[PDB]
Formats: sequence, structure tokens, C-alpha cells
Amino acid sequence: GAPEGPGPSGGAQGGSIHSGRIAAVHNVPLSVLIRPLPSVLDPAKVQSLVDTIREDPDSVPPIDVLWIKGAQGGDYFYSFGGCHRYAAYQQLQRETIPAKLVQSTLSDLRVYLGASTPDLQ
Repeated sequence: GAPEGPGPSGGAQGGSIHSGRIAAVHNVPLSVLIRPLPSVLDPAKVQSLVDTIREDPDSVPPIDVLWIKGAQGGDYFYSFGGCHRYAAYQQLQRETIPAKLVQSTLSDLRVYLGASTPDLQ
């Protein structure tokens, strides 16, 4: 019952030109979010965010997210922040979360994970 859609097919892929670069807000599924950085959550700040999304979902600005592809088009989304907003969105069991996508290169990731950087495929 997951919201399948991406990957219009599975075989015609072959050097597909992206629709030009477009860095804007996008609802990225919670099921494909990568979080390799833990952070102690606070119950007072999470309730405030949970109250903001419930009181007004358009009153909560998006978060920054790095968007990088692997050696095989495998798209990988990394989120270094909004950790609390994730707990608030997670509780609402919502299907996706607002997040600004930022196309980057593996080198940029090294600046952040210049130690536990895995091999993207």
C-alpha cells in the first residue's frame, strides 16, 4: 500500500537526462530518509513542533537535506538536522515530510562524513 510511483519502468533506463536541476521544496517519503547522526530529543520542543504541524502545517518551514546519487543512479537522501521535526512527523504517522533537496557531490559529503563515508551504488 506504499505510495509507489518513481521509476516509470525498469529496463529502458540508460543515461536519462534529468529535467534540468531544480532545487525546491519536496515531500520526501519518511521511509527513504537516511539518519546516520543521533541526537537527544527533548519532550518540550517536540510537543511544540507537533503542535505547530497540527495547529498549522503551512507554518513550519522545510528542513535542509543533501541529495546525492550513487554509481548506479541509486538516489540517497541524507538529513543532518530537523531530528526533532522527524519525531513530530513520525508521531503523526504522516506518509512524507517537507524537506528542501540540495543536489551535491560525494566530495561535499566528505566535508560532513569525511570518516564514516560509505560507498554509494
